[PDB]
Amino acid sequence: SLAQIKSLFATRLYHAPLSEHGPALDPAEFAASCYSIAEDDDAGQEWCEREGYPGYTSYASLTDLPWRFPIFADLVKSLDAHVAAFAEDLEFELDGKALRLEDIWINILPEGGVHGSHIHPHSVISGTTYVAMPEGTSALKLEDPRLPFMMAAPTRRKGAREELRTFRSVAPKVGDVLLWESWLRHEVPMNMAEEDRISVSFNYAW
Amino acid sequence: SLAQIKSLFATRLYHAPLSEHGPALDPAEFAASCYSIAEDDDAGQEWCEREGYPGYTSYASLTDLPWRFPIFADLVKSLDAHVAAFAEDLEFELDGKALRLEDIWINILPEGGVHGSHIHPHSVISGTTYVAMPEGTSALKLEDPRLPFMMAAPTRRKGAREELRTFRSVAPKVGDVLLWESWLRHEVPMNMAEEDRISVSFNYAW
Amino acid sequence: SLAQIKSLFATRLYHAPLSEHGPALDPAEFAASCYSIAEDDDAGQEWCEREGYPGYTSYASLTDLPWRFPIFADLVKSLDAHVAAFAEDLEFELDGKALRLEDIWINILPEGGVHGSHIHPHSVISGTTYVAMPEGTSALKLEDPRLPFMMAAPTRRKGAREELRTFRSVAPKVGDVLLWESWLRHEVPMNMAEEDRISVSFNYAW
Amino acid sequence: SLAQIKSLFATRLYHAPLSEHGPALDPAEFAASCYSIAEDDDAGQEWCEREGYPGYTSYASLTDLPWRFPIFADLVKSLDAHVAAFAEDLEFELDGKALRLEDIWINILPEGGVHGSHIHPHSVISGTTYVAMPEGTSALKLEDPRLPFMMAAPTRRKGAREELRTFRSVAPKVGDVLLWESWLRHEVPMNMAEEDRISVSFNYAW
Ligand SMILES: [Fe+3]
Ligand SMILES: [Fe+3]
Ligand SMILES: [Fe+3]
Ligand SMILES: [Fe+3]
Repeated sequence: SLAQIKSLFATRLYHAPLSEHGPALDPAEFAASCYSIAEDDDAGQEWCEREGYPGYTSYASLTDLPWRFPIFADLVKSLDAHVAAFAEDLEFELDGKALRLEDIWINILPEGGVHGSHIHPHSVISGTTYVAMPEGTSALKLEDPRLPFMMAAPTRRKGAREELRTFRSVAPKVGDVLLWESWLRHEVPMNMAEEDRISVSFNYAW
Repeated sequence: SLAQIKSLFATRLYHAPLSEHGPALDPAEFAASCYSIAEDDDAGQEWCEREGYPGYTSYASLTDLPWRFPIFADLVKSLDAHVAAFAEDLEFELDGKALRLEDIWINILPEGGVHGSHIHPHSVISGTTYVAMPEGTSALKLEDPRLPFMMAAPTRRKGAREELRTFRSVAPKVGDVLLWESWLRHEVPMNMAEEDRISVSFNYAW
Repeated sequence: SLAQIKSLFATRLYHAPLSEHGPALDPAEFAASCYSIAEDDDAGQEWCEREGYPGYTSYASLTDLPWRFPIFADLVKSLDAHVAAFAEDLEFELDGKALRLEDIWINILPEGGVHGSHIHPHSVISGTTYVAMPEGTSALKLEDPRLPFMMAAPTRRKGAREELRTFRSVAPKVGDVLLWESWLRHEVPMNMAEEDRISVSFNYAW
Repeated sequence: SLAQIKSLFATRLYHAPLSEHGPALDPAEFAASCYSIAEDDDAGQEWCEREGYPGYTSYASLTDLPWRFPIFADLVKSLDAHVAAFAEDLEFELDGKALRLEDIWINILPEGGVHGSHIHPHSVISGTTYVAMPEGTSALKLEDPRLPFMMAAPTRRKGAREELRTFRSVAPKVGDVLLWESWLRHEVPMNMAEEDRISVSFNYAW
């Protein structure tokens, strides 16, 4: 035999321009629409304040964005195709049943805003597209799903083989879309800029 | 931006001939020694029968194999170097402190023997070298550590990108050594041959 | 001292007489039936041999036991109601959408048979009903979902107090049903009784 | 009905008055001290700003609080004994080898401060002592180690019954110590009181 060391059980991170598919979205219309919706949403504004929610999110107040706003139906038609390419990369056996949009929402993170580590319970693919970035810094940090199984293990060198690293930081530009499997833990670092960081996040189910 | 999909958080499986390092072991002496030890070990033989242990294991009866048997000290001197190469691949930050042998034991799996899925609690590297194989079939199956986080996810196609597969089966030859991180779940498929499958398994701590 | 130690995030295991729900089911007939169907099932017997599976499962060979065998349709009427009571205990938000049977199979574990550690991927509630239990005969043995998080911890003394143990064994009587959440790992230790341990296992999805 | 639902594999959370162990420690002096050390700690203040950390931790800047500040040496004498009582409850096999302090740090969380979800990698017992708690002020909130195993399950109604919840909030009083196993995920929700929430957090290893 020959000595071999093999990579197994790898997580895949998908990172593309939104414009890789689906109809075109105007970035100016895109940002302005996010703002116009958030400003008309008294109920979501109050829930954020009561719940101690760092930014604005539309998640508790608005459940039907693509029904109500052509630009959001347009967005979901791109996202649909991005999720299809990704389900393909991930080798999902879908039968006759594509992944479909379960939830979709706006975030507006002002300066000083942060979102603590979490997963999206009961979804298959989750993701975020970036509507306005600030335009440093990292906007997403993904944590190794095996981290809590690694308690007895030495910490790892922060070396140049990215597949061995324990956290992965992502620094998207406006227009980019990120996708991942929903069980993956992820955090959103503090907005250090004075301008808002606007993004749209979403869950796809099977 | 360019569309990219990246592999993250990968498990590494190390698979080498034992003879890749350390002093040479005679395979005939190696097998015969395993047998001679197991046959003199009344206490381990009785514990196996009482505990409903599929084969013979020396694990409960003999804690000091390398102290008692030059061939086992020889083996540990090879294994020491195999574990060093692997800790290097895994990018462990070890300070001034190499991984050292914690436990080491013989298994003799007769026809019809199987070992159910398990991990090795409280170790860093675990592994097995193969002393006598039978010489079909698969002797080790490794399970994706993320399997139980994948309950809502479609099953995956059994395709040709091994890093996306949910189980990995390993079919070693005599003389091979396998190593993995101890939190990784692994099972030993039934010995379908009539001859015993003899192996030596071990845990390294930090 | 005002020191309090609270228990949180406990895994629930449901245990009831089968007869508390559903049509009357005679245990002597029930045993007789499982033996009878397993005898005719050459496919099953052969897949078992081929796949190195100890004893005897119908899981690969036969797929609609409830529709074919009236006594399995009665069993399933009972399971539904047991499952519903468990979901009530858990207390899942079900809409008006009751969990339904997804698979059900017969196991016959002879003297010396073991069934290795495993979960039931992609199910919500999993469970077993006990058909013939020699003359003890092997427990179902449950494993702590947290075990792989525990690698840095010291070992726990079988401080029993069956709350602080890594595994939990159950010796059910004939006629009992056990249910658990499908992510919960479990095995069947070696049947050391001369007679067969017969059981029927199943999964429920939403 | 003879139906039983048993609780297994429960996570333990220890809660006691700090004063039940160790030298006397005055809470007014204790508060005064934490404020005082945090004020001098420009390094800490600056790392915080730089690293987008809300409020104020000493964890990056100061590394031997017990040796430098007598009141922290007294605190630690107390923690040792609290930890030992918890290890006794757990009941780890410790040899004659008591778990010892590995790190300890001051947190000061102002109005609007949050501390994101996280574990304490590579520790055995982790915990917090409460120093100034406005005028409620944020709970410590604990997350079910099993959450990522639960992706196929329905959502659970805040059926409280603080046994079946995915998170568990604690509102401790000034002078309380809380301890948990270091793999347990937890966060601090937004401090909504105008005044600072001061606490001291620590890890113990074997
Ligand atoms: Fe998220
Ligand atoms: Fe093993
Ligand atoms: Fe099972
Ligand atoms: Fe903490």
